Amino acid sequence: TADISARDSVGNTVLHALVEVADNTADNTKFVTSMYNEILMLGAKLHPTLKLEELTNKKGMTPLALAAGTGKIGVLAYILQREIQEPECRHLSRKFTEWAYGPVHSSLYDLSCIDTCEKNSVLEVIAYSSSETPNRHD
Amino acid sequence: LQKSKKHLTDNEFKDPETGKTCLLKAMLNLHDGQNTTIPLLLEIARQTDSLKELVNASYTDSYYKGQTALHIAIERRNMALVTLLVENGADVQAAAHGDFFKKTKGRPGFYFGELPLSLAACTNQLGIVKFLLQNSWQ
Repeated sequence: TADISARDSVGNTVLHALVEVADNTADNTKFVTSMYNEILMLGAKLHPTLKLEELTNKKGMTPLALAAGTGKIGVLAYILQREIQEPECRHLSRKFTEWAYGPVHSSLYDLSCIDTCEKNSVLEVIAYSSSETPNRHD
Repeated sequence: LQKSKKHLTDNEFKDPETGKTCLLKAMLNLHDGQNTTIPLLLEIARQTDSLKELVNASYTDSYYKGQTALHIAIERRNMALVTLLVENGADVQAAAHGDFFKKTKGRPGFYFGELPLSLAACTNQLGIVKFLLQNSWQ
């Protein structure tokens, strides 16, 4: 079988590779954002007890912080607004719903590594970005 | 309970400082238009007397005050459920002025008008509002 942890010479797992391949186009964003779900479903279905997004590469950048740094905004929009609605793939949901009375509902986004992780937070990796990171201001 | 007197017995069993009786909690934790206990608890309440205290049991705290079982009935879309409550002596002039039903951006409550007639009106429930005005005796 194929080991879903796809650590390579540069260290990029499959999620890393899917960040590195994006282009911030609509056809590509529509694609790559979907693929994370099935890779994540399968990572939670075929190899539990390993949340796949905490993994890093040789340079030490999560696919979240690799999308933050490499200028991937539609990718980053997915990983931050990720809302998986099904049991046993729901801990990976990133945008929860703490209640919904009528039309009102309190979304419950997680601040996992947007601020204060031990390296490469999304705000740092966007704010403390170099100069030519595409979409940096958006 | 039918072997016991039930009078203070269930009035003490409802959750402290919240007034959550078995009927209110049964409607928050229902699923796809049913719980299978909501008729049952009303069957217990018609053999064992003092139904009128049950259906009209509202919260006690000043933060959910007055939200009877009927407010939850309208909101969660089960138009067949709310038929039983008004039939079973449920209040329709119930005034729910807690703090989730006032105008404050701290704890952003949803104001619907402090009458279940207005909850259905603000909820896109027109078949229900029509039912609230031709419903039986009350």
